[PDB]
Amino acid sequence: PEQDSAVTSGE
Amino acid sequence: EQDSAVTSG
Amino acid sequence: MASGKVVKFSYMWTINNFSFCREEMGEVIKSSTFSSGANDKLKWCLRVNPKGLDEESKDYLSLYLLLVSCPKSEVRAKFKFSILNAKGEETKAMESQRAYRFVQGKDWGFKKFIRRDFLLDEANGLLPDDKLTLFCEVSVVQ
Amino acid sequence: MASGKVVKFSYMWTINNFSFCREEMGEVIKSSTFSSGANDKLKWCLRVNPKGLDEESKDYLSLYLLLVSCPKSEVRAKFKFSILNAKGEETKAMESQRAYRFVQGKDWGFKKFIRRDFLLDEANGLLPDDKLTLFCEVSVVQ
Repeated sequence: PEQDSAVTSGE
Repeated sequence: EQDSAVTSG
Repeated sequence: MASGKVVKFSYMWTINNFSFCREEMGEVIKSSTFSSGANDKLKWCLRVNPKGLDEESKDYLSLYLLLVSCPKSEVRAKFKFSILNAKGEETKAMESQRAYRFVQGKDWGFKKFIRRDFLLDEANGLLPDDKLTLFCEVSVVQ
Repeated sequence: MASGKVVKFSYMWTINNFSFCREEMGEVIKSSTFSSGANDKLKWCLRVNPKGLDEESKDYLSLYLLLVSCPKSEVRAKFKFSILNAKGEETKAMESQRAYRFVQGKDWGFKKFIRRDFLLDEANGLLPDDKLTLFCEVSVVQ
């Protein structure tokens, strides 16, 4: 868990 | 059918 | 009648003096604008949050691709972000796996792209000479 | 502070009416310009000879990458050329394996890229509706 793959828009 | 060699103009 | 355009491209962004950056949680760095596509009219940039965006991402750098401007109502694009390590290779790559729908002013990206302590740990070679080099490969749907 | 650059790019180029593009623009055909580098400052194009210009290449289409504008002294790049068939796949790919040195006005590529007899035969799927679609991927050494 050094990186998380979830993609989101600018929030 | 295709030649791999590379030349200038 | 012949027409052409750039449909896929990689942008290399280097942020100098990454340690001594003034930004805290929720503050942004924007890259310069880069172009692609018919008539060079797709305009893009990168947005990083060095110390995270919000509470969920306080321990992370957040990384986004922004569509600044475009002529039609949308651009569908896949994207991939990576880091250039000191040994000269791409690491820590993460891709959108499918295409995302971009509108002018919309970004898409990884709020939790990488942990700040991983990035700052000098056994990972990700900050050689305190320079952070990011890569963004963008592939536009035709 | 920070600075960035497009360092790899893929250009897709479509020549309509391939059978008589020689009739419409003669022996050479340059594409429109596409851009890379520091503040979109390298400008490139493709250069096609639909029939090769000597006795060894007369039976071939010749395909080159041209550096048209360069504020810099030089640039080193690797390239790859391929054809987009009607099914949508890349085919007939050939790559420079090493980088070559470009300056303003210089090109590099394949004098014998593909046989006109194979290409013009439309059962092969490379000229849907007499349109040829070329793909050129470029990677500029840093």
